[PDB]
Amino acid sequence: CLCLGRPLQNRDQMRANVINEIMSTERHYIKHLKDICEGYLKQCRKRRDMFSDEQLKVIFGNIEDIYRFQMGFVRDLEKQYNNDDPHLSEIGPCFLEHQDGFWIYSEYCNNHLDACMELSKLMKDSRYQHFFEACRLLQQMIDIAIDGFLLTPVQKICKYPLQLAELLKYTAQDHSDYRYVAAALAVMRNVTQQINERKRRLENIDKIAQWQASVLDWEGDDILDRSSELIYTGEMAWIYQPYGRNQQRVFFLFDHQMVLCKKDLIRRDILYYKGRIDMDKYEVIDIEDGRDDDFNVSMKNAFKLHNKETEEVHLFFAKKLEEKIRWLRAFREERKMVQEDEKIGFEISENQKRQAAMTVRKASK
Amino acid sequence: MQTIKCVVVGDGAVGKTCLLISYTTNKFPSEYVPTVFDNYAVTVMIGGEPYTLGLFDTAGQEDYDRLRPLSYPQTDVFLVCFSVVSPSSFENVKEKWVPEITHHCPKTPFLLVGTQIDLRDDPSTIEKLAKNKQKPITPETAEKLARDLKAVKYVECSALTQKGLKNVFDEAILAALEPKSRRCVLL
Repeated sequence: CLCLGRPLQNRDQMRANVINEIMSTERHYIKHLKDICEGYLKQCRKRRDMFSDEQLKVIFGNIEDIYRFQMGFVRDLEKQYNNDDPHLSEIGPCFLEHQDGFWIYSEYCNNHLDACMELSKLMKDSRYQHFFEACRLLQQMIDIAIDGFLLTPVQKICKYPLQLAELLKYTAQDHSDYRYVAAALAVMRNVTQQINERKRRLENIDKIAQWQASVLDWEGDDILDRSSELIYTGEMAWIYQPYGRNQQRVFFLFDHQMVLCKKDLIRRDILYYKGRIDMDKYEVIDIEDGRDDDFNVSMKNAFKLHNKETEEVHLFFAKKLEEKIRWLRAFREERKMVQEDEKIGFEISENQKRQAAMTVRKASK
Repeated sequence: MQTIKCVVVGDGAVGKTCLLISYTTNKFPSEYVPTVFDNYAVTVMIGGEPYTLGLFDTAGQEDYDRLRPLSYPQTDVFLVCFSVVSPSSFENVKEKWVPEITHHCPKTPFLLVGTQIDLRDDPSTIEKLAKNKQKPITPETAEKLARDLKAVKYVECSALTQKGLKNVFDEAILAALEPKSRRCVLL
């Protein structure tokens, strides 16, 4: 070789460096949580003439519950730290055994922008500017205002995958931690993706009401009666019944139900309601290329939806192979989302429906 | 005491955090560089008057489109970072970052920041790019994109050698104060 590179620390030392960074960023993080709870929240709760209950809940949300989680998470990390040989520390299991607890960050992220809205309002008023500056000076925090500090849980829940990836990159395949770190990485990526996705879902309720309002000749109940997420959409041909006519339709898969519409022949942005399939009652049979039994057609890129209890059956045809596959995933995906939801009791709120539906009466009727 | 909130955005692995770390600490280049940067305040003087510059990283947020915007309120200036040795990060400036911040913060100035300029000279970087018939982004090509996208300007730095590094931040500070109005709000 040639040795033209600059000084880099060896792989075990880099692992020791990362472990130390993890411990140290967790202690600094909990110090920020404590400074929020002791320096701001406790002082605000004392001044009942300046902050109502509702203002406290809006501005601080569950920060105190995050502080509490983090006390436990830090104690457990520290117990795994190996003083003799830091690089031998095994922290993968700490993340794995606390994984459900990270779900409190979902509520924090969903309500953060309301927090920002309220604080901005209060910061117009010099009574509160001075109060908040006072809290910050007495808790001895750096000169970032309270809105910055309230962003730290959001940044934190997004930093763990990165830290665990860096730990993995310096961990040999035979380390007692390798497979635990790899699983912890996967688990924490999933926590964050699921927080992002739950947030999207709540923000898009509005859009589902608006979309439904733009579709002409709607029949039957609002989509938000049973569903709260568009999973997939595109264009397929289908046959409703054996020997029936093949119609081209645009299908919209939500959790629990698939709506079908027809585009206007001229005005391609205009959709006409044409019905819906109750996905709770339908299994997806994957059909193989060739020729179909009465039914009695021929087939390229095809699958079937059988009714569980009846003999009812519908044939679908995508154009490309790429598209048959994408739809089969979207069907596994809606079964998956339905199981997880009923398991967790994820309802869509009553006032959430009233908010979404109020948006429709803004753009007339 | 007036503040400038400066938020650094861009693709993952373009050296966003290395940049912030190298501006705010004075490390030997052989020392370990944390993967994480905590929100940082420092006093800067302009017009003989003190301002607090608040520095916010967005690392790890690149695939989370509904969490990213939580960082944007109260921003006075954005640094939109790409690596000069990653053409896909440059394409994303145009396809992703500049549309996002202008949708949420339409009156807030932003700089286009090329990072990792030391890697233009690195044998392995050059060989790996060339394997895919690519090569680094040139300052000319980037100046052109900065003009098309309405960036205050294009600045380039290396967090490793510090070439151009303090100037990135001086230009950020200037863009932020050039004659609250420009500050991002409620979105």
